This record gives sequence, C-alpha cells and structure tokens, in this order.
Amino acid sequence: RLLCFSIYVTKKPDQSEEDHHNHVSKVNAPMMIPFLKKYGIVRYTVKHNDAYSKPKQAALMAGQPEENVLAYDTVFEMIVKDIESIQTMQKDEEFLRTAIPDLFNFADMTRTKGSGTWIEEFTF
Amino acid sequence: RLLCFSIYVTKKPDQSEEDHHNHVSKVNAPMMIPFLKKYGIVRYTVKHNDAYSKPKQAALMAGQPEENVLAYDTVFEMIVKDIESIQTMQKDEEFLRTAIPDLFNFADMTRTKGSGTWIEEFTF
Ligand SMILES: Cc1ccc2c(c1)[C@@]1(CC1(Cl)Cl)C(=O)N2
Ligand SMILES: Cc1ccc2c(c1)[C@@]1(CC1(Cl)Cl)C(=O)N2
Repeated sequence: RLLCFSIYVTKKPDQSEEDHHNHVSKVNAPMMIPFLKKYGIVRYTVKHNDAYSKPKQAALMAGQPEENVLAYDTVFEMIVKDIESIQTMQKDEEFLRTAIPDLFNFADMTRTKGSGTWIEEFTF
Repeated sequence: RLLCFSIYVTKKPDQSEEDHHNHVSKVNAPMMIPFLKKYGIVRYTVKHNDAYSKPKQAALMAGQPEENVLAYDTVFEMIVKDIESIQTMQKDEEFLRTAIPDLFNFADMTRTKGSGTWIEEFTF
C-alpha cells in the first residue's frame, strides 16, 4: 500500500494569488524536485485554487452550499512507499535551509492543515 | 492544464470503519471504473484514513494541533482534461441508478465537501 501526505496551504497574508501561484510553480517546485527524487517519493502533485480553476470549481459544485467548498490556495500531495522517506527528507540539513525558509515566502504558516492516508490509484 | 475534482467523504453514521473502507474499495471502485474509463478520466485516486494509516498520519503530523489534521474517512480525486467529462458522467442515466444510490451505502450525504483545482504532476 502506498501512502499519501497531503498539505493544505493558505497563502501568505496579503500576497496576491498570482504571486502565490507563480512562486509555488516556478520557485518552490524546482527547489523541491531534487529532494523528492533523492528520498524516493513516487508522485508529487500540486493543486491550485485560483482564478483559472474557480469557474470550473463553481460548475462542479453548483447547487452545493458555499461552506462545502474547500478554500485552500494550494494543496501538495506526496505519495511514498513509507513515511520514513518523508521524515528523512524533512530533517535533511539542506532541506532545513532551502524548503523550510521558502515556506514563509508563500504560506501563512499559522494555518497549514495536513493528512496522511493510504491510497489506491487507477489510470486508464 | 489538467483539472482535479476532489471529494471529501465522511462515512455513513454508525457504519464501522472496516465496513466503510471495504465497501469503498471492493464495491464502489469496480462500479465507478467503467464510467471513469468511458468519460475519459485520466487518473482516479482513493485516499483512506483508517486504522492502517492513522499511526502514519500521527507520525507525519507530530507536534501539530489536532485541529490541523483532516478527518475525512475517504477522499476521491478525479483528474480530467475538462470538467465536461465529469458533468457528462454524473448525468449518465446508468450513473444515476448505480453510483448515486451506492453513495447512501457508505457516505454521510449531509456532510460531503469538494473542490476543483488545476494541477501540476511529477513522477520519478
Ligand atoms: C506548507 C508547509 C507546512 C508545513 C510543512 C511543510 C510545508 C513541509 C516542507 C514540507 Cl512540504 Cl514536507 C514540512 O516539513 N512541513
Ligand atoms: C460522496 C459524493 C458526494 C457527491 C457526489 C458524489 C459523491 C458523486 C458521484 C461522484 Cl463521486 Cl462524481 C456526485 O455526482 N456527487
């Protein structure tokens, strides 16, 4: 069974949506990919809730109460064979001086939520 | 850009965790796969929050406030090229007499949350 670590991010207060998503896509992602490769992450997915997606979400959620729509700006998902892969990555001294400080440039670090699940995957 | 429809499920009241996850994995999934194939869904992921994953989640979320942990029993994610793929699936008359009724046998249908996002994916 593969596992999934999900991180639900609220953007940095008073950062623009454009600036948030550009930072996430263009800076955070290349900074993280080497670590994810090194530590054996199987799949990494970045989900964006912005002006592009919002009409699509409004269509999918038509007829739903607004409170039943998730508000997070960005959601990151890391799929791994074992959580030791993630914990080892997180304590890597390079990670501590690259990825950790970078969080403060895009996330409201008072508000992050997370989960850990086991998954089933299907492709067609 | 691919899109992701995420569905956050709370189990049916008083249904056991074991009964919930067995139903989702063994019954709902084979019922959904034909529709997902037909309507051109690219990837379908089912995330489980149960006795197997919970010690793994507790380790990943060590030092986090309990309120910062997502509590959904099951999370479904459908990745598509366009939301019309999903909307057409959902109105398929076969879907209406198979997948829709089956929801009541595993989900608390007063409480489902959802989102629609645009995604970036990386494999290693
Ligand atoms: C937004 C965010 C909040 C908390 C944590 C992270 C991001 C990390 C770097 C990853 Cl993504 Cl693993 C972590 O170690 N904890
Ligand atoms: C738990 C749940 C709640 C609402 C909806 C669904 C599941 C569906 C069948 C899918 Cl998964 Cl597309 C739908 O049409 N709306």
